Amino acid sequence: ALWQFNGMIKCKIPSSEPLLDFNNYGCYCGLGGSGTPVDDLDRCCQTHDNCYKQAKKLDSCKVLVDNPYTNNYSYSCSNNEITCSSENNACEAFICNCDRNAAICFSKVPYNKEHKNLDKKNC
Ligand SMILES: [Ca+2]
Repeated sequence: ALWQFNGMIKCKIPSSEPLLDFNNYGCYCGLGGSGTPVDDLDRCCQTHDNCYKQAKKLDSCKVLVDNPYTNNYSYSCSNNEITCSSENNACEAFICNCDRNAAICFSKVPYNKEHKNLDKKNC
């Protein structure tokens, strides 16, 4: 869910306030996501969005009637490293990995402030 994802970003980028810094960036970071990503950070978000669509196709998630946005997987942060819990079931594990990969991606790419709060007409 959102509370764990925001926690993961903070684990990798301890200087960030993710809800302020990563929401509404580019074409993908934020509600929706369409068009060509404007930069590598936006591609991180595009991959993440595609990860959630994929999770929705997993038999495990469908039979659990899961929502990736509300998924209650467990994770831990120590020394700025994220671990997804071994106790997670197949679907929760898939969502945790989507979130983990994105948080790492975010931490490895430049941030172009000119792409924050883009007009969607550029997407
Ligand atoms: Ca999105």
